[PDB]
Amino acid sequence: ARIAGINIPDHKHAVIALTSIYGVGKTRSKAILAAAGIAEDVKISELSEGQIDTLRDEVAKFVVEGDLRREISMSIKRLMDLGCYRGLRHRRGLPVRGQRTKTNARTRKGPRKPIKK
Amino acid sequence: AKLHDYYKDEVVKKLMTEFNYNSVMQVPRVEKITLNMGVGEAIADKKLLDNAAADLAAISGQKPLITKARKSVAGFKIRQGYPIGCKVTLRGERMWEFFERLITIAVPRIRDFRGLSAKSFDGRGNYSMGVREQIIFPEIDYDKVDRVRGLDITITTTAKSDEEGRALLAAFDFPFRK
Amino acid sequence: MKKDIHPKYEEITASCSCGNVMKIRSTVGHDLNLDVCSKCHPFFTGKQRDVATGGRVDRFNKRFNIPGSK
RNA sequence: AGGGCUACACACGUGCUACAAUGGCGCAUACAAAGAGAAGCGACCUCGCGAGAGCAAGCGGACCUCAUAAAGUGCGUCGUAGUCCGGAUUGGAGUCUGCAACUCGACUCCAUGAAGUCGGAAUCGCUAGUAAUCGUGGAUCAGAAUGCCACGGUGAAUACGU
RNA sequence: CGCGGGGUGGAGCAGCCUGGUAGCUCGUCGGGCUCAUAACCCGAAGAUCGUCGGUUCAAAUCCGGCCCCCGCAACCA
RNA sequence: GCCCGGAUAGCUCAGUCGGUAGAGCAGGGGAUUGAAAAUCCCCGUGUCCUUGGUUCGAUUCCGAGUCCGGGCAC
RNA sequence: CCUCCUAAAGAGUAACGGAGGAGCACGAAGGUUGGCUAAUCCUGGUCGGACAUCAGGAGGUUAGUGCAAUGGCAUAAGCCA
RNA sequence: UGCCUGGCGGCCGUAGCGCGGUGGUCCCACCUGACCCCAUGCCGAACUCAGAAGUGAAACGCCGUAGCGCCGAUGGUAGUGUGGGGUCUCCCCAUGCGAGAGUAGGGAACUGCCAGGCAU
Repeated sequence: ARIAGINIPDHKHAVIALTSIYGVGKTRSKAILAAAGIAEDVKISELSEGQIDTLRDEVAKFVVEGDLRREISMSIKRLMDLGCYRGLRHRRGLPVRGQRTKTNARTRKGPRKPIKK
Repeated sequence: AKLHDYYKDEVVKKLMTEFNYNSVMQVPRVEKITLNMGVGEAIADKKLLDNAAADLAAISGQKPLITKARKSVAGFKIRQGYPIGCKVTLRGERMWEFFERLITIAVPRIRDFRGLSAKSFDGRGNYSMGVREQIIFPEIDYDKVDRVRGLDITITTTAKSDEEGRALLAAFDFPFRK
Repeated sequence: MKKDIHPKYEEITASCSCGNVMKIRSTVGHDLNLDVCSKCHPFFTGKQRDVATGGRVDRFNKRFNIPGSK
C-alpha cells in the first residue's frame, strides 16, 4: 500500500509497481526510475526506506490519484456546465470523440437492455 | 503522550482567553471517544463480527464490546438480540494516546480526505468522523490483505454549543482539507 | 482495564517521535495547498502566433528551392 | 452558404483486434518479391519523446526515392493473478493536409484503462505452396482503409470410403 | 336468507396448515433452421398474489369488511 | 405405556460371521442420431443414529435410549 | 373456563345482547442479592440517510408485561448479572 | 438566641415547572489519582478505594419573577331521594341533597428531628 505514494504492491519490479499509482504509466515509471538513479528490474521490496523516499519525492512531483481524479472530474465538469457539444455528449452517455453511434458504442451505452415493449 | 500535556497548558489558556470563560475550569473538555465499526456487512455468515472485533482491537487498544441488536428492521429484518455492531469507548490516558494516533498518523495517511472537509457536528458539541478504510497497525507487518471496513470516530466533548465546540479540537489543529 | 482485554500497547506506545522520513509527520500533507484551475488557455497565453516543437535552425526567406534538379 | 448523409432503443450480415506462456515486453540480429513516383515520391543534413520540422542532393525509372520486410533467430524478462495479457474508452498536450478539421479527418505522446477466462441454438472456407499466420505494395486519394486489389515470407491436418 | 370453497405472468393450474420462499404447461418476444410459414431448437421477458384494513419485526399466506365467481341450502302444515 | 422390526449413494435394498463401503434407478460431462426417444462410457456417497461394551482390532458381534412402521393392551 | 361492557358508584345480574381469548408454556421465564431504566422523533454519523450499530438532545413510559383483555407496577411486578 | 450547609422525616403539586439572579478554606458537588482491596459482558462513565491544589461551571440549596403547571369561593346550572302532576320517547311542582366546568381570588410552600459552621 503506502510505499511511494499510497497505492503500491511488493514483489513487483519497480517499473511495474509504480504503474498502479494512477498518473504514472509505463513511460513515466521508467523515467521516474531513471530520475532517481534506480535500476528497473529491482524487486521493490529490496529498496531501503531512503531509496523509497527518493522515489516518493519524484512520485509527488507529477500527479497521483487524490489529485488526478479531482482534475479529470474538473475538466469534464467544465465541459458539461458549459453545455458545448463535447459536454453534451459527455452528459448523455454516447461517444464524445464522434464514433459511429449507429451500431456499436456499447462502452458508453453499456451492458444490453431489451426493447422494453 | 503529548496531547493531554498540550491540552493542559495551551488549550485551556487559549479557550479561556478567546471566549472569556467565567471560571477557568469551564473550558470545554474531552469526554469519551467511542469509535465503532457498526455491523460492516454480513449478519448471516456470523463469523465476520468476530473477525471485525479482532481487527478493531489493534487500533482501539482494548477489546471491542460486540454490540447486539435492539428491535430491528433496517437493511434486513434483524429482529432483536442478534449480534450486529462492535463498539469501543475510551477516556483519560487511553483516549489521549488514541487521539495522538489519530491526527499524527492516521489522518495524514488518508489519501483523498474523506476524513474531513468542512464537517459538521451534533446539536450541542459532539462530532463524528466516519473514516473510510485502514489506517496503521502496531509495530510492523501491517497489511495482511484483508477485507476493508471503515469505522465511525465519534469524539465527544463537554461543551455547550457546536460553534464553541469547534474552537476546541481546532486548538489541537484539525484537517488539511477542512 | 481488566487484565485480559489484550492491547498491544507496549508497541503502540513505543517508537514515538517518528520523523518526516520515517512516517511523514503531521507537518506534511497541507503542502499542495489548493485545487487549481486556470482558464486563460493556450491562445489566451498571449500567443497570437504559433510554431512547432524544434526545427529552428536556418530560418530565412527562400521560396521553394528545395528540389535537387527538377 | 450552412446543415445532412458519419443520428440511436435496437436487430442482422461482413471484417479487424483480443481473450494469452507455441506468448507479451525489452534490447541485439537474418533473408523478400511485386508496385509507385516531374499536380509527385524526396535521401543525406541538423532539429523533434514522436507524429513531424526546416535545409537540401536526386530521380523520369534495373540507376534515385518511398523503403527500417515482418513473423523468424539470439539473450534477458514476466509467472495463470483480467496480468508486463487486452487495449475499448475519456481527459490533456500536440502534428499535418487543407479556406476550414464543431457537427464530420488522420496521426503522434502522456495519462487512464472497459468488456473479454475461446462463446447457446446454429454455422462456414479449404485437397497443397492450399488453409493457418506474418509483413509488404497499389487503385482511388489535397486528407481519411481493418475494406478491395496484388505481392512475397513461414507452412499443416487429412482424404479409408461413397 | 344461511353455510362452505374460489379470485396467481396474456390462459389454465401450484404454493395458502405463526408466515420471510413466485413454480409448471401454454401463449409472448428475440435469435436459429426452411425458398417461405408451420413445427423444431436456444435465450429472455412476464405476477408489488381481487380490494381495503388489522395483527406481526415480517403477511399472497393468518385475521376482519366490502365487491365478484361456484357448490350446497332457503322446509314443516 | 410392552414385545417386535427398520433407521446409510437423494431412494429401496445391500457386498458388512469383526479385520473389506455395493447392486438398480437419480444429476453433470464425453461419444451419435430429423436436437430427442434413445446406446456405450468415466465420478457419483455414508464416523452404517446417539451412547455403552466384548477385542489383537469389531458400525454389524453384545447392550441403553430417540424417531418410523406391526401386533396385543384400554 | 378467563377478561371487558350491558350490570343499575357494595354483592354484578338475563337475553342465539355487544367485543376478545384460553385446553398451555417455564428447570429459568422460579428463588434471592446486586445494578439499571421506556416507546418515538430530531440532529451529527464509514453503504441499510425509509428503518441496523454509534454519539448527543428533546421527551417522560406514550414502553414493557411468555400468551387475551381488564386491573397493575419505578420501592418496579420491566431489563441485566 | 439568629443566619447558612448536610442527613432522616412529617404533609405529599397553594409544595411543581419555567425564566432570571446567586453561593463555596464550614459543608456539598464537580475535582485529581487508580496504587490497592474493588470494578466494566469493552469503558475507573458507573461501582470502589486513596487524597492535595482547583472551580462555583454543571448539579443542588437559597432568593426574585406569575409565563405555565396547581389550588379555588359565592351564586346559578346539571343530576337525584321521597311524595305529587301532565302537554309523558320526557318535563314540571313540594321539599331534602347538590355537582362538573367556569368566574372573583389564592399561588413561587409550611413544618418536627438530630448534625456542623459563622455571627450574636
